[PDB]
Amino acid sequence: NEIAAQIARQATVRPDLSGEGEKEEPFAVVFAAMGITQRELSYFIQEFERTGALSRSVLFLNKADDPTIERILTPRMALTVAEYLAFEHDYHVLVILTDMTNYCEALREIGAAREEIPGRRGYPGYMYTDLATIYERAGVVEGKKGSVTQIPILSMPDDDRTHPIPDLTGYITEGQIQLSRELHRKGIYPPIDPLPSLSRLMNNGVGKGKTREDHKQVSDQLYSAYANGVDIRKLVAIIGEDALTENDRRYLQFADAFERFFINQGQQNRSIEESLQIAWALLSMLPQGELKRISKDHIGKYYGQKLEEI
Amino acid sequence: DRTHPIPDLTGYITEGQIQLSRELHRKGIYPPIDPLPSLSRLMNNGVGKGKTREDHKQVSDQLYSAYANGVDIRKLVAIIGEDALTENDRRYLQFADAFERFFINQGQQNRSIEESLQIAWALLSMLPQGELKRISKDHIGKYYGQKLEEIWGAP
Amino acid sequence: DRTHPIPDLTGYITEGQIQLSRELHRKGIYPPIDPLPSLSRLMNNGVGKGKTREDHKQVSDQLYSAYANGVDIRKLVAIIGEDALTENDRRYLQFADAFERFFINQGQQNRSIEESLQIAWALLSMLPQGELKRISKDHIGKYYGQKLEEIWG
Amino acid sequence: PGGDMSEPVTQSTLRIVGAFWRLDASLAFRRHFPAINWNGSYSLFTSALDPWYRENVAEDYPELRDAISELLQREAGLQEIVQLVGPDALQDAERLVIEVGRIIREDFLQQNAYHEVDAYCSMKKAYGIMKMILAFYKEAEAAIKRGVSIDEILQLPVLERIGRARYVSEEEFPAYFEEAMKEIQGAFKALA
Amino acid sequence: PGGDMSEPVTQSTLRIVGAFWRLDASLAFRRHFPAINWNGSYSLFTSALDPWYRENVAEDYPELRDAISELLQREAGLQEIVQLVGPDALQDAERLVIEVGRIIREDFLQQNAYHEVDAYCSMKKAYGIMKMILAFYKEAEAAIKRGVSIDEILQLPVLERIGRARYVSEEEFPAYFEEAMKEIQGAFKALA
Amino acid sequence: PGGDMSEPVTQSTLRIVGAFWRLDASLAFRRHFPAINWNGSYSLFTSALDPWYRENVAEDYPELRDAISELLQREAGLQEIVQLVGPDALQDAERLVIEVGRIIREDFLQQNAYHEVDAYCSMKKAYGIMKMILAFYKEAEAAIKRGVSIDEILQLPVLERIGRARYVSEEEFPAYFEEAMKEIQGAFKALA
Amino acid sequence: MAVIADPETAQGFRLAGLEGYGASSAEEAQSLLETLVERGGYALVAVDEALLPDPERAVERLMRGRDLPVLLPIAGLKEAFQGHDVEGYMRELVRKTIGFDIKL
Amino acid sequence: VSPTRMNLLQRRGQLRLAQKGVDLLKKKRDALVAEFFGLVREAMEARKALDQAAKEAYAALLLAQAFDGPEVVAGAALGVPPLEGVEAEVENVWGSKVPRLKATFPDGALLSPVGTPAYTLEASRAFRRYAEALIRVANTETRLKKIGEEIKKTTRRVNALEQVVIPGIRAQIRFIQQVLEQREREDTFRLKRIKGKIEAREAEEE
Repeated sequence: NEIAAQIARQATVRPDLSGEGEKEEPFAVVFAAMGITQRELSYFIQEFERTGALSRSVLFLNKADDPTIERILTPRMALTVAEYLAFEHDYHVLVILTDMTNYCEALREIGAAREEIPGRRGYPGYMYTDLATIYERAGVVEGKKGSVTQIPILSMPDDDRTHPIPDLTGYITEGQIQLSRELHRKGIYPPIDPLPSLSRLMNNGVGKGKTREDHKQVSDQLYSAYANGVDIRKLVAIIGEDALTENDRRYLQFADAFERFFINQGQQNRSIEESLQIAWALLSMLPQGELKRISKDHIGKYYGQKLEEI
Repeated sequence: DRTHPIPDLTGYITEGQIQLSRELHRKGIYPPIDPLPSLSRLMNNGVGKGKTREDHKQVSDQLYSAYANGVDIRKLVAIIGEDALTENDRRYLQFADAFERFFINQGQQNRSIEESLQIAWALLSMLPQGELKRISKDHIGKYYGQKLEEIWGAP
Repeated sequence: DRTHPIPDLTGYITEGQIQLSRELHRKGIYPPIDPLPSLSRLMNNGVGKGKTREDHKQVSDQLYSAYANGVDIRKLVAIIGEDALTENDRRYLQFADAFERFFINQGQQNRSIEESLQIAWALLSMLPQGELKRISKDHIGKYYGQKLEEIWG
Repeated sequence: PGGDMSEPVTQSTLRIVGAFWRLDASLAFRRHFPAINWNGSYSLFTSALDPWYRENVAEDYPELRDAISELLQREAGLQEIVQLVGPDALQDAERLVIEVGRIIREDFLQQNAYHEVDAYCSMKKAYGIMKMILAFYKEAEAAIKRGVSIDEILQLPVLERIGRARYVSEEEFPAYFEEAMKEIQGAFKALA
Repeated sequence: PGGDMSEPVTQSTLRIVGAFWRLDASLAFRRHFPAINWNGSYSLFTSALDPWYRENVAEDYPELRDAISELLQREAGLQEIVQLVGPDALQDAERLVIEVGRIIREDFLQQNAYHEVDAYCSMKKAYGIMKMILAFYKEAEAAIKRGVSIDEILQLPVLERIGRARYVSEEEFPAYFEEAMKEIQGAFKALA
Repeated sequence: PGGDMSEPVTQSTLRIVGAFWRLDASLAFRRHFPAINWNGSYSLFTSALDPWYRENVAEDYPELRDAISELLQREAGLQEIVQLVGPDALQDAERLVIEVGRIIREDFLQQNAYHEVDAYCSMKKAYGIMKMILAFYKEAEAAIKRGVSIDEILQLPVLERIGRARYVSEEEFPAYFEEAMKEIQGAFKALA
Repeated sequence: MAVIADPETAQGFRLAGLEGYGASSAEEAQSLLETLVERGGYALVAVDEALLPDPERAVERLMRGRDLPVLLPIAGLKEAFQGHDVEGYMRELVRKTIGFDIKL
Repeated sequence: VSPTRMNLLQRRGQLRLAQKGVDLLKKKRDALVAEFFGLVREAMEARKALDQAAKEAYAALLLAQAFDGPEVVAGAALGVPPLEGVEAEVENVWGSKVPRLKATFPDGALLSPVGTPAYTLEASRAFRRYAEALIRVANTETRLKKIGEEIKKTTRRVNALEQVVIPGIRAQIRFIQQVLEQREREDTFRLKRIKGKIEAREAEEE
């Protein structure tokens, strides 16, 4: 919930860094709640109110004690409003769905009421089709300026990625962001685990006229270095030896500093320039002896920062 | 399997359980009642001063702890060997063995609660005095000291 | 899955089965018949003196025992490491892998029963003579001793 | 179906049978027959049959059988540690128990249904085999306590005598049994 | 659903298809693409295509493929021993097998569909990469038998040539492969 | 069913409840009451209730409570080391944190519900106890950094003062807390 | 046995009839120690701490499966007269063999 | 693996056996740690004794070199037969064999005790007892390192179990439970269908 609220507060178009520098096109956030309790509802209301984001938002809120059919109808209403705004008034709409787990539970209840054929864990056999009919309404239409972006937050039951809910959602959506319970145990916020995370549409949204020319290379190098650090530290618990090659100890330090500075950012609204700067500063590895998975010459332009913050 | 619906619901409704042990039975011990998994949820009310005896609950707790220690030491002595254990661990070994031989392996005998308490104190005497933490010093001074003769040597 | 209803009922109806092993197939062994789950119930009718040879059944039983011991020692090695084995366990491990590489892996060639029996005896010669507890003494005296390198160069 | 012993027919049978001889595929694959799962089998007639055993086999037959079952239970208990750390890490007494259990499984419980001799086994023959096995076990344990190496014990030819005992015909068995008992005593007195 | 290959659609599909390219989620989580589980996959057309491979790629192409597959098999086998004992406490030949397997993976199996060159690979480019890797493996094996420590072997500059081989275009690949062969020979000749 | 927090009722309950007090029987076995497990238990009302604490009990209550939580977390994180090797063999500062964790467990988390005074504890009384404990910890850290022995700290007269602090009546608590703060300050000033 | 230290220490150990080698640099000492191990007749090799602080880097190249010629570091006489760091040596040993720096 | 109720019970039994194995290995590790901490103190005492022996042997050598020529002590060193009467019995510790050194150290290697210089006997005896102290120290060090290796192996086993085996068995068990629940649910659905069809065919046929 905190991540959803923070994204709703901080998400902005950033049109200046785009090639087509202009005044901001209208941006709105449609927030849909499904099976939400009073406490989380109060949290969301206060979070939207204290920052002025409530002005550019339409909230569809469905409490836990509401009829079980309102949970079914809430995402439909939210997406209908978002589609209308985007494709008839050029609004750039970001849609946040509070908990699709509650929606799937309500759908299971309705299906069991109708006595249909069950699925993997009692869910109706058409759950994929219904979730697709919700999710697929996002996108951009040729010849129109508006856009619809969806961030469905859902809870993995027992952190099981093979559960029907996350499985079908991943089958329908383009990538996913995964929260790590261990990173939460270490006090890191947001506890986003980059190794099991993926964005299918990332590769064509970064580059020249979009973010910065070093974005893709930096992301690839960060993934390579963090994976190397994670695998070294996972082997150390097996070998049980802190004594190893000198280069491995560089990555362990890099991995720890990464998890403590890049991922652990609290409530900071880091700009993409600031995030890239922090990535570059964390890039304390060898300019050539390391950082070789992606061949880039932006090293001579950006490398050499000394972990300085603010 | 205790996960079966019948034992599960019985545990939901009843107050504790008494679990027979297959390995105790196949070792020739009768009755094959395993003390570690067995449990009475109302035991604390029906025993004590004026009901059975003052030392009943403490003696039972001490026997449970000592038997658990003896069992795990029997497991460990298989790999690390007899001599690698301290003296008190050998005492726990002997206590657990004599416990399974005399306390559990009762046979067709009808033991009054006094006889069972006396046998329990005889077994607890094998452990060193003062190691018996769960029992108050008064009960130890009053009862600790006897030796195993009621079941063997003088039935 | 051997517990699936189709193979389950077929096994309950037919006289044993020739079960193929995917592991042997991945090792390049053809035909990948792992003998442990296989079975022929009418084997005893067709083997023995005057039918194939006097030593056939005992040789088969000894081969099964040795292969099963080798598999168990493989599972042990998967935990405690190869160098932790005794000499007998090393001998059984070698018997197991040589078995899989020579007795099973025969390719598309045709072997007579006599050829297969002498190959089996050459494999059994890898084990100590006193440990072939399922084979009679006369058969051991008659056939034990030959080596794999004798069969082919 | 599929060997699933939790199947309703098997469960319904468990509640009315006086004995339950459970076969398992693990022994059948090894060609170890009768492939009776000792751990999963039981019989409720042991107590009622003891007077007949005392009258018609030997006065000490129930004690001998109980000792055999206790050794089997101990070997089953030790197998948990064996599968955890291997057989070498066990002490001499524990590995001796494991080896005695292996000897029992191989040359007392095994029975070839087609062998002209082993197919049938009279009660006194089984008693003789059990007595030989436990006498060897007691002498081997005494030797272990006095410092004889366990692998030294395992090389005794009288072990092969015990192993081949089950192939002896019924007519000539008592001479074989007396010879093997004398050999046990002599071997563990000379070899201590 | 959930990667369960036991579901009816997958099983009913496997009964008719001639090739089975099984994907793995573990590889895709590590950005290791194509993420083909080279152990669980299979193809029934390998035997029938061998004459075409001989006549249109190279006379010895099937042998190259067989050797690469066997190296992958040995690497997969040794992975468990690495996880159990630790990579440090195993022989130098097994370390060479592990490193050659990792090189094979990350330089031949791995393929970026979005890179403008690595996306498409003709048969002869793959054959050249396989030849490079096997020549390096045999030279490193000879050097190991020559007493050369694997620590400096892993540091050879030829590894970067092998790793960047897959990013070379079709036009430049012949000269790159020839100079890579010469470098493979000469670098290990410089070990002496 | 068996303490398994994964069964559907527990999952459904924990998705809406504002707090979870994972009661444990291990602590009550050790005569620790109220036997609440600080690990695996959580509350979501601390944040919104912080202003109420600041206005009603003390401005510095949330910081002190977070200090308690951090010390408990450190003690839990050192449990594997203190279990592999005894606390006596443990390092001096680690021994200090272990002892202060024990002090917390025995004088703040403990509560005798059968007592005439301690059965109920006001927020101000808890604040005073926690402030005394943190004063002790900071003074002990300062003393250790300047070369005192751990057993010297383990026997100061202020320890029993903090122990008896929770048995004082509500009206006697303020003066007792003030005098115990003065006692701890003067005592740790006396130590070199 | 054998001792590999400065020539003075080697001569002093020769006074006991023990093999001695005089080496002033680590690489020469390691090279000659390899030949001594290849000889393998002696059951113990003692090396100067100031010469080879970590002879473990050189023991493992030979005698891979066999440990009869066991070797330990010893303080050279030149610094032995000054004094030896026994407690730091034991602490670094327990770190090398356990890895928790658990002392006192 | 085959999802069946019997197989599920087998997996649960394997999990409990694995947990008991983890606990047993932890007990073994604690015992080995106690033995190791006894042996480290013993080896420290041996180290101190070796330090004193080395100090006095060095002082004795310096006295001999001051009061006796280098050529003379060189001849004394050459004349004395080498003390090669050494061996290492295969001591058995915790199931592992280690070499336990022991020295014969004959006194027949001495030549002319009163014919030697004034400070030759002192240096020789100091170096001899220094050598035997060194042998004792080597024994302590090798035993300590073997115990440390055993402890590291036990920790490897415990960590491997708790980290990859128990979670794996738990995942297998939960997968099997899900499969069995799915089969039960499908059976329930079919039972409902047949009961409904009985009601329909009995009602419509009347």
